Amino acid sequence: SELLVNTKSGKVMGTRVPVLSSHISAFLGIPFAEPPVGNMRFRRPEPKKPWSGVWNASTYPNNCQQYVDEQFPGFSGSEMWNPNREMSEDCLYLNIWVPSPRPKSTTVMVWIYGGGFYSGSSTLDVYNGKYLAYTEEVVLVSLSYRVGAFGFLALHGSQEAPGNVGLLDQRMALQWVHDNIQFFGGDPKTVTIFGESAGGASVGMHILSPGSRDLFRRAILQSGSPNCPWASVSVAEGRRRAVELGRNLNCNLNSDEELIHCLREKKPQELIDVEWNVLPFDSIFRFSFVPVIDGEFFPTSLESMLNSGNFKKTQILLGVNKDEGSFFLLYGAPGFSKDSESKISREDFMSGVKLSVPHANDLGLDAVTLQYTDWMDDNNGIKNRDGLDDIVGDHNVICPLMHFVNKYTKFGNGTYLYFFNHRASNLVWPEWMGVIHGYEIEFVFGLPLVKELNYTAEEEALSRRIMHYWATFAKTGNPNEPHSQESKWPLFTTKEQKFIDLNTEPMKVHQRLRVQMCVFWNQFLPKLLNAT
Amino acid sequence: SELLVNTKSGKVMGTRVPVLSSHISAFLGIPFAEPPVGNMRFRRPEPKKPWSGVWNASTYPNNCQQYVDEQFPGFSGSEMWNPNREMSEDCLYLNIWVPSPRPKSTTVMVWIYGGGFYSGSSTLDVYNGKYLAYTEEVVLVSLSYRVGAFGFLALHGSQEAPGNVGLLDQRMALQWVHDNIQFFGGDPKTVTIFGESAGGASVGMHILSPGSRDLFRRAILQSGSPNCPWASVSVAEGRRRAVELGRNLNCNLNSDEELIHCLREKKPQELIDVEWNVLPFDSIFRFSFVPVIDGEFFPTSLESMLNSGNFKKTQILLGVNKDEGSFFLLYGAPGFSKDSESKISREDFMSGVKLSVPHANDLGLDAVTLQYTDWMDDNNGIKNRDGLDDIVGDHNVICPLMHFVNKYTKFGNGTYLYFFNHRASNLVWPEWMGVIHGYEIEFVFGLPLVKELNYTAEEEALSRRIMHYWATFAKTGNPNEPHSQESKWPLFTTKEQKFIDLNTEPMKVHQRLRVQMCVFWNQFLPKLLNAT
Repeated sequence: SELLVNTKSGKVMGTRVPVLSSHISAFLGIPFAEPPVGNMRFRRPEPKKPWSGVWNASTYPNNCQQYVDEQFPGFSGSEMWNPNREMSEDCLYLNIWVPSPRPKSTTVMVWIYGGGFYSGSSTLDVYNGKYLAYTEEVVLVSLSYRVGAFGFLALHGSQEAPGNVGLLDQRMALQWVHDNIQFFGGDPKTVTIFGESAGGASVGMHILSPGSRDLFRRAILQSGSPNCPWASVSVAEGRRRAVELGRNLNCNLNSDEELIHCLREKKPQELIDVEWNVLPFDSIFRFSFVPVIDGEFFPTSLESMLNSGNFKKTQILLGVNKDEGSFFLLYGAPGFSKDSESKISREDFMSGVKLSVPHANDLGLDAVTLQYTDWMDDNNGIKNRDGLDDIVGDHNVICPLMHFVNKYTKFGNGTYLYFFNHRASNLVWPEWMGVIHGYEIEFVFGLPLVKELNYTAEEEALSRRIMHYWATFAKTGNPNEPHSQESKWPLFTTKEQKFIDLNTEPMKVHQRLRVQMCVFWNQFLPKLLNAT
Repeated sequence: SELLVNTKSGKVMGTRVPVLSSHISAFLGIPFAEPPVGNMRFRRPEPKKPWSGVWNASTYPNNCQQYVDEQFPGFSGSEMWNPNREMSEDCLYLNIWVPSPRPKSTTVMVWIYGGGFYSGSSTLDVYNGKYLAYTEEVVLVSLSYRVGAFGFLALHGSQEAPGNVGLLDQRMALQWVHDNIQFFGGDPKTVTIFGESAGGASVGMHILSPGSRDLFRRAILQSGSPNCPWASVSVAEGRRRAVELGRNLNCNLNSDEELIHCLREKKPQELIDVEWNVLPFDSIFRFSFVPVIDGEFFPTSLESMLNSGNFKKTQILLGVNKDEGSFFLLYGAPGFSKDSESKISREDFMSGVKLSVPHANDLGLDAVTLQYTDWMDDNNGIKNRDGLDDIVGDHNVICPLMHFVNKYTKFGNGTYLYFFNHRASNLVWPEWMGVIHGYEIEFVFGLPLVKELNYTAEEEALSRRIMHYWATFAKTGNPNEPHSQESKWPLFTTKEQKFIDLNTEPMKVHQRLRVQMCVFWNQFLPKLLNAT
């Protein structure tokens, strides 16, 4: 039977699903690691012991234990991201979408969801790989990993909570796709991993980490990269937050065993209730428990790794959204409202800069404000709002990614950069937000193709274009069709630095994506803060 | 006789001169102080003892002993500034241009020439007050003062070379215009002093100095102000350069008397031959001997004086030229040539920034370069040239003047700002220089009116407009005609900050003259250098 597959871990019974008035196979909820519950909390994942009989993989699995957003109850805008399944500490499962008929050895794509390393589920509606699998004819895999404290608590030096266990989770899933995707019709020697936000950062982290390099062929990073100021911390800070977390739940802090044991006896929702209290600064776009440069998963510092060419040299396709920042200002910077034009005053603009660059001294706060203020119109509410919006995006997503792409391209075998600047027609968020963080995803998974979702004809045209770029890239290492008559997406090169816009308009190539600011954030500000 | 005048210092015989096919009186070379020669060198000026008989004042006087430019022998472009008379240590004389018939009590205008405090003469062709005196019907006075070491050597604490004796010279001349201009038809209670470059800085200095305030009514400052980074030094630096100067001429440096005496025995051209060796840094737009904040001429620091409102509150009319910098890059920054488009490379651009901001550490040099580089076109020869050109002007003339005007206007009784952005049609310097430093002067003195000088009809129209603004301002404290139908030159106010362009086009009012950069140079860079 087409729905029965025999993996090295046991047999699995998938289910047939409808898509665009046709059908494909779907094996949902396949396990890849032993349940990380009980004494296994904070501990590295262990391979799932084989099983007898047929594993029923026809329904989604549970979602990892996480923080849930309730800033806008009912609002589909924010809930389409909350977990749609029962949260449980038993979350390590993966989902496979296979074409019909089953391929012999087709291309594989592994999606690592994002969420600031503190949330995220594979089961979300927006991450439904059937449209993509079907339209491009590729095996679509969707893995999950532990987030928040459960996956990133780090007491370096111990084996009870080494840290990065959440990244190991992802690696585990990739190991399984490597040892078994062949039985689903996929070619293990051609797996493309791709992610968004924290997922884009994770993808970049497997490219740097020696122990993950051999497990994939290409990569696609979206709106995120390993060297983002929010994507990692030092063992020292990781330790500081580990303790503080414990201090909030009143735990014995005499030794790590002392602490770790107390944390394992707590209910999942208790660590989550105090999780946000451990941040060092009043900030925006910063998360509690994240990956830590431990010396294991990451040999040395990330910067020196990028400078020494110590990383998987392959091809990569990456890009950013026009308005990455807006989403965080809404939730945290004073002055922004989901229901107003949110024009920001001088007072609020500056409180904004203080919240955005939390580690900068007073001299730096001035350097940032000077670089982002049109003194010929300093009290223009719309200008201060878009400027604040820009600071958040440039510092957190756009300028850190350009540093990566430029360092990478110097040792890589092909780079393709994009700039998604199209706001969907059916967005429910205000206009002042614009091309919001994460909304390029719906085009990658092709939700525009399903009529009932209400997308313009040109938008659906854009979705197919993008799916064909991603899919063609995953297969060939080049987003372009061999002998096509369509516009060629130029290659990014240290010299030229070309890139393209991605919207419903005639492809336009450009150069040096936001260099003016990328120099301020990657060269000057770092230097300024060091000398002062 | 109309040409014979009886001053309180003695009688003087002037001469009748032709102007625009008519005639006016001219009393050239009237003395106002005792010859500062011999043991009087470096010493404060002393009032000129009265004289019997008639002083012959029909020919120009001598020019102060100064450094002469020979970077372009023959070139009228640079020689129209060199001294046109016999240089002599006996230089303190003033020139008066009186209308005909002699007025009873008309308006007076005293011009203080510029020259970086190291050169300058009243006798230059460009400073011929007959055209102005005649066209506007005002008594035009032109004084002179000692420059270079001869007028600014400063060994604070001694009476042999207190410092600022050059500014005292100017004050002396103003005292004489105050005690005698009435006998030439001028009204002593309505004297406007106006200057250019170092003259604009001197004008501003009499506004701050308690001992000069009572000697004039209004002021006009052009392309220069008291708080310019080149217009003054501390007693400490003044002392350091005094000694070094002595060290270059091999003088006994055991005591001030030791030093001062050795310097008085040297020929004038010997101090001048080594004058430039005493600068602390390799620089551009910096001069050896200049005014020093001594605690006498200037009660306290200039910044605190401007902040406390400690200065003559009156009306002032000031402005800058579009391209103040170019003149100094030509002579000192590597890459510029009087005979080429002078496109500048990255290497030379940066050597440029190092020469322009001599006191900045490596962090500041980066801050300046980042603020002035279009990273989307960093190797554009014309862009780096105009950027370097801009840095020199903004830092030295334009941004320091805007700091003054903004601090002044807060306690003044009327401010009028202009922006001269018209390049004369008959200029002999290359185009890349543009609206060059000091060339707005020819319009103030009306050289466009004399046909044979080859100026366009519209240029002459501009000269008359400007002469009428300056003259009307000198008389009324407002550049505008009471009930005129012409375009009104708006008043500068802390709130609006309006200003006008001054060229052959329909008057256009603007706001916040170069605020983007004026904030970098007046607020951020100062602060940056302090913390680092």
